[PDB]
Amino acid sequence: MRECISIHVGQAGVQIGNACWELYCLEHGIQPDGQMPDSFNTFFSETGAGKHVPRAVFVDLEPTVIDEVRTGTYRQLFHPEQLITGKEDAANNYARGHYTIGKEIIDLVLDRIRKLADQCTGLQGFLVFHSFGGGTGSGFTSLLMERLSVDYGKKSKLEFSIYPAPQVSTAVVEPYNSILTTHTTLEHSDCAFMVDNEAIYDICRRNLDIERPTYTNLNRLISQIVSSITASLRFDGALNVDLTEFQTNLVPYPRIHFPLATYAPVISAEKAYHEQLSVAEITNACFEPANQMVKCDPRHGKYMACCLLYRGDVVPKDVNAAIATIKTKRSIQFVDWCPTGFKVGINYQPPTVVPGGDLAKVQRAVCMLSNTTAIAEAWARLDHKFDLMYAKRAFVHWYVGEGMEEGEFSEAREDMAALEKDYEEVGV
Amino acid sequence: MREIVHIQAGQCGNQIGAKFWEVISDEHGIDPTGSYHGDSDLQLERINVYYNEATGNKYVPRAILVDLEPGTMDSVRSGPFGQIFRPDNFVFGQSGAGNNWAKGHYTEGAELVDSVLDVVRKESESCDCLQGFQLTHSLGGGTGSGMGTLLISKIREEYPDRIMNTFSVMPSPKVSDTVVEPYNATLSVHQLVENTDETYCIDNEALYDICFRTLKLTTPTYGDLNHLVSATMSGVTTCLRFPGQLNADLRKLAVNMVPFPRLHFFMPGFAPLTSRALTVPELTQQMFDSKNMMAACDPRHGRYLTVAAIFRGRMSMKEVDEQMLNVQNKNSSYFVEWIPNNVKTAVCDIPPRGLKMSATFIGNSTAIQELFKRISEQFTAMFRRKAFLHWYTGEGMDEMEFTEAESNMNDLVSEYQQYQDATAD
Amino acid sequence: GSDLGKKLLEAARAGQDDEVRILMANGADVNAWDTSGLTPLHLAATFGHLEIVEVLLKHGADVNATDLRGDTPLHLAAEVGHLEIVEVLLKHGADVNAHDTFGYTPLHLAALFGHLEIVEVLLKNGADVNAQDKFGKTAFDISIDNGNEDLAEILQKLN
Amino acid sequence: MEVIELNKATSGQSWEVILKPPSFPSLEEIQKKLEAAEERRKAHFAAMLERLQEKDKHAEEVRKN
Ligand SMILES: Nc1nc2c(ncn2[C@@H]2O[C@H](COP(=O)(O)OP(=O)(O)OP(=O)(O)O)[C@@H](O)[C@H]2O)c(=O)[nH]1
Ligand SMILES: Nc1nc2c(ncn2[C@@H]2O[C@H](COP(=O)(O)OP(=O)(O)O)[C@@H](O)[C@H]2O)c(=O)[nH]1
Ligand SMILES: [Mg+2]
Repeated sequence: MRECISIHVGQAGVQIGNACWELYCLEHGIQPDGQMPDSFNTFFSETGAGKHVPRAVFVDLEPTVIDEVRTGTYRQLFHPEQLITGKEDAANNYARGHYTIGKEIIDLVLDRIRKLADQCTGLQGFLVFHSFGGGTGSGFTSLLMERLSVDYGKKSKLEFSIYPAPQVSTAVVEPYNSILTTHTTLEHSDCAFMVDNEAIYDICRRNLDIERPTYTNLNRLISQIVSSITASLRFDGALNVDLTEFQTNLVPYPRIHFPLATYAPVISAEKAYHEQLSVAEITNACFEPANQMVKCDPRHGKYMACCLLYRGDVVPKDVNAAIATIKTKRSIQFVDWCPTGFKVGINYQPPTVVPGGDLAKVQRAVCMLSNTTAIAEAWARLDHKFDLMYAKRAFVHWYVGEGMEEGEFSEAREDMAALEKDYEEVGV
Repeated sequence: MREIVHIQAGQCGNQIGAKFWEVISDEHGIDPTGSYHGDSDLQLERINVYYNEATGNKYVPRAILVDLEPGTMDSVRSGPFGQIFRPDNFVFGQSGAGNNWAKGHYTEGAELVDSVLDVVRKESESCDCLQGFQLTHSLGGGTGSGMGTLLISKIREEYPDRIMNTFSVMPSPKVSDTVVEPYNATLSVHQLVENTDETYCIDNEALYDICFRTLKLTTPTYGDLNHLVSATMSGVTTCLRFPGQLNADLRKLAVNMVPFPRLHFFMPGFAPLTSRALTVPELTQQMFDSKNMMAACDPRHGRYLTVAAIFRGRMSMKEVDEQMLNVQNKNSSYFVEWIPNNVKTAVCDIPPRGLKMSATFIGNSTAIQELFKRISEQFTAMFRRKAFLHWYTGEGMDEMEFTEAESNMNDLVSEYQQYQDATAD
Repeated sequence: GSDLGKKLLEAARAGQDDEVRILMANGADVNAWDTSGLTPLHLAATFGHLEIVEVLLKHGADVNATDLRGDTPLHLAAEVGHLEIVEVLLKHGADVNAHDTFGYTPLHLAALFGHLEIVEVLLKNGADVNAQDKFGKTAFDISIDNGNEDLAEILQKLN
Repeated sequence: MEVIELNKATSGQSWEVILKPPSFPSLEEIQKKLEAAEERRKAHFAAMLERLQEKDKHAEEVRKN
C-alpha cells in the first residue's frame, strides 16, 4: 500500500499542485473524472465505482485560487472535503498565516488530513507544497508542519518550497517570511526541495523561448521536475522507493536537508525535429549550472550525496560510461567523510508532457539530486535581504500587530546564521 | 468577499467622492439607475468591492455621504450619478462648520457623528468579509477636516482590525478659501498620523501647478482640479476593482507600502496628464517625473522607501518590466538601498475613459516632508501671532492642542529626514 | 469691489504699502470684505501692518467693521499683540467694548493672549472689566485660569 | 570504479558507483505559544482602545454647556 499524502498550502502550493496532479493523471492514464481504461495506488485511492482519487489536500486562507480548482477541468478528480478555504488571507504576513488567521482553520485542516490517513494501511508520510514568500505559504505551512510532527511522530515529511525571485514576486516582505518559515520548519522537515522562481524563469526564457513566462509556463516546468523526483514512489523502482530513503540517500546531516535538483533536457515543443539527446549529453547537462532549480555555483561547494534519476530509453551501461567521463573531465569534489559515489535509478517509461504544452516530448530525461554546500549561497541571498530591512526594523510592526513577538525575528535569524555555519563547516 | 466601505465628508469630500463614483461606475458599466450595460465580465468580477448587489440585477455604491452643511445633499443628488446612492446613506446636518476644525471635531460634528456611525455599522455588518474603510475629505475646511478626523478616530475604536484609508486634500494659498487652512490641516495631520493605515496626499498646490503649468489653464475651477483627483483615485484603486494577482486587498497594499507605522503618506502620480497614444517608455518616464506628482514635492530631493506602479491598457508587459528596472538601475540613488526590490509593478488590461494607455504612481517618499514643512511654516506664521485662535478656543479647544499638533508634524518631518539620510550599513 | 477688492485685501495681508495706495486711487473699496467678512483693516490689524492701517483709515475705512465671527479690527490687533495698532485704532474711534459672536471684548482677547501693555491701554480707553463672554468669564477670570499673576494684579484695581 | 547495491525492480534498476572511499504530546506547547500571541495581540488592541477612550474624555470636556 505504502501511501503518500500531498499537501498544497497557499496560492503557489495549490497552483503547482494543479500542474503536478494533471501530469500524474497523464503518466498513470487516469482521466480528469478519475476513471481509467497498481504502483500508483501510493498517490491515488480507489473508490467502489473504479474512480482514482488523489491522496491530496489543498489549503488556502482566501478562496479565489481553490474556487478555480472547484470549477475547472479537474473539479471531479478531487472530493470537496480535500479542498479547504478561509475568507481572509494572510496579506503577505507570516504572523497572520501562523498565528491570528491560521489558528482558525488548523483544526479543520488536520481533521481532513486525518480522514485521508484513515484510508491508508501503511502511510509513509507527507509531501508539502508551498511558497516561502506568501503569508499562507510561509506562516500556515510552519504551523501545519509543527502539528503534523506531534500527530504523526514517526512519519516522514518532505517539502517542495517556492523560493522567491524579484522577476516573479508579489512582496517586499518575502525575505522576512522565507527566514521565518525556514526557522520554524527546520526541525520538522526530513528533506526539502527548493524551487528558485528565478531559475525556473531563466529556463523558460532560455530553453522554451518564452519572453514572459506565466504561472502556467513556470508550473508545467516545476511539475515536470517534481514528477521526476516522485516517480520512484509511484512506479516501484529500485532507488528512493520510500520517503525514508530520500533522507538516507541525500541527507547525512539532519539540518543540511536541502538537495539541489538539476533537470535535463528542457526542449521547446515549437522547434524543428532534432536528433534526440544521448545518455552522455543529458548526464553532462546535470553539471551545467543553467539547468539547476536553485541558482548557485557548485564549483564553490562540496558534495555530500548525489543521485541520478533517469526516465525513458536509458541503457544502464550507457549511464556507467557517462558517469566515468564525469569523474574525469569535470571537478566534482566530495566531503572527505562521504563515499564519493553516484546512486543511479532508471524508470523505463517514456517521459510525459502536457499535450499542446511548451515542453517537447523527449526519448530520455534525467533529474540529478545532489546535496551540495553550494546551496548555502541561496540562504546567504535571503539572509542579506532580511539583514538590510531588519537593521532598520522596516515592516516589523505588521508582524508584531498580528500575534508575533519581535524577538522571533532575532531567534529566526540566529538559526539561519548557525545553518550558514553548518554549511561552512561541512564545506572544509 | 473583500468589501470596502466608502465615506465622503464635507464639501470637498463629497465633490471628489461623487466624481470617483461617476468615473468608476463608467469603468464598471454601471449607469446612474444602478443597471449594468458593459461588454466585459472583468467589469463585474470584483464589483462587490465597491457595490452592493440590489434587487433585480442592480448595483448600489457602498457609500456614506456626510456633511454639516445641508446644501451638499441637494448638489450630490442633482449630479449625473446622484440617483445611484442609497437615500438612507445621506447623513446631513443643518448648521455648517464655518471652515472651523473645532466646529467639525467638537461641536456640530460631535452632534452628527453617532448618526453617521449607525450607517457605517449597517454597511459593515452586511459585508461578507470587510477589507476596511476609504474616506474622501479636505484638510483645509471644517467638516471634512474636523468631523472627518473625529469619524476616523471613532471608526478606529469600533473596527481596530480593519484598514483605514484616506484621500486627503491638502490646502494651498494658490487655491484658498481662508487663512485658517494651515490650522485646520495641522490639527488633521496629527489625527491622520495616529489613526490611518495609509493616506493619499492630494495636494491642491500640485493640482493648481499641473493645471496651469501643464495645460495652461489660466482660471482653474474645482472641476479642473477634480479631473486630476478622479483620474488618480481610479488608478490607485485599479488592483482592488479588477481581477489582479498583485495588490489584491488594502491590507496587502499597506503591508508592502508602509515600513514604519507613522510614514504612511503617499505621493500619488498620474500619466498622461490630459484634460476634459503614449509609448511604454514615455509613460514610465512621465510617471516618475516631478511634474506628474499630485503632491507638490520634488522626488529628486528625497528617497523612495517603496513604490507601486499600475499600468492600464493593452501594452507589452515585457516593455513595462524592462522600463521599470531601467528606472531603478539608472536612478539607484532615488531609492533606499535597505528595502530590496522596493518598486512593484502591476498591469491591468482595462484602460480608463478616453485613454488607450495610462500609468498610476504610488510613492512612499521621504520628499513628502516638503509638503509637511510647507503647512508647518504657514501654521507657525499664523500661530506665533495667535491670529483667529478665538474661533477654536471659543469651541472649547486649548492652545496646548495647537502646540501638540505642531510638535507632532515637526516630529513627522524629522522622521522622514532620518530615513532619507540612513545608510545600508 | 471686484478685482480691486480682492487685490486690496491681498496687499493689506502681504503688507504691500505702495500697492494699497495704488489701488485706493484706482477706486478699490476700503471695506471690501473677504470670505470671512474681513475688510483690509482686519488683515492689516492681524499681520501687524501699521502704515497700511493708517492709510486705510485716512481713505475712510470702517474702524468698527465686524467680520462673520463679529470681530472688529480692535479685537484682532488685541489678540495678535500689536500695541501700536491698538493705539491707532483707539485714536480713530475704535469700539473698546465691541462684542463678537462668542461674547469676547478686545480686553478678553488681550488678557487670554497675555498682552500686558494692550490691557493697560484698553483700560485707559474705557474697556469694561466686568464684561462677560458667552462662557461667563471676565478678563480677570481669564488671567486667573491662565495662571497669569502679573495680569490679574493689573485687572484687580477696577474689578 | 566499483558497482555495488544492484537492485532490480519491475519498472527499474538501481546501483552505486564508488570511485573512492571516505578518508575521515508537544501539542500543549503549541497551544501555549498560540495563546501567548493571542493575549499579546489583545493587549496591543486594548492599549490602542484606552488611548482612544482617553481622547473621548477630552471631547466630552468641550460640550459642557
Ligand atoms: N512558481 C510559482 N510561484 C508562485 C505562484 N504563485 C505565487 N508564487 C510565488 O509565491 C510567492 C507568493 O506567495 P503565495 O503562495 O501566492 O501566497 P499565499 O500563500 O496564498 O498567501 P496569500 O497571498 O496571502 O493568500 C511569491 O514568491 C511568488 O513569486 C505560482 O503559481 N507558481
Ligand atoms: N481639490 C479640491 N479641493 C477642494 C474642493 N472643495 C474644497 N477644496 C479645498 O478644501 C478646503 C475647504 O474644505 P471644504 O471641504 O470645502 O469645507 P468643509 O465642508 O467645512 O470641510 C480648501 O483648502 C479648498 O481649497 C474641491 O472640489 N476640490
Ligand atoms: Mg492567495
